[PDB]
Amino acid sequence: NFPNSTNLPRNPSMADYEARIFTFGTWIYSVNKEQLARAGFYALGEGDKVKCFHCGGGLTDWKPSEDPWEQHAKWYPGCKYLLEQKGQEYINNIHLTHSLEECLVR
Ligand SMILES: C[C@@H]1CN(CC(=O)N2CCc3cnc(Cl)cc32)CC[NH2+]1
Ligand SMILES: [Zn+2]
Repeated sequence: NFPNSTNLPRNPSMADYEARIFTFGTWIYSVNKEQLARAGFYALGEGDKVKCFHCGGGLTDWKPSEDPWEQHAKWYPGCKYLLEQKGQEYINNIHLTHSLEECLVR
């Protein structure tokens, strides 16, 4: 499914932080639910799988070192919610650092 790159959220029912919070329930996982919700994510009830309310972008297998905002940027760089909240300069930073993380191991 293609990532939503318009200024209009794919899932408007999940546009409020509070609405997103409710989707998690008791959350055992490596990453903080509040932090996820702040980064636009709501839980699907399929392990730790989350989707952004805006771009629709899905992410799973959250490691303790993985930051919701950085991951959002890494995998869904066209997301307009991300651009609004963080700005393009943060977005470019994250891409630069992840691209440079690759050439440092490769
Ligand atoms: C949090 C981090 C996410 N990472 C990538 C990931 O989960 N991706 C890459 C694109 C994609 C599409 N659809 C789903 Cl469901 C997941 C996903 C894996 C390690 N943990
Ligand atoms: Zn998004």
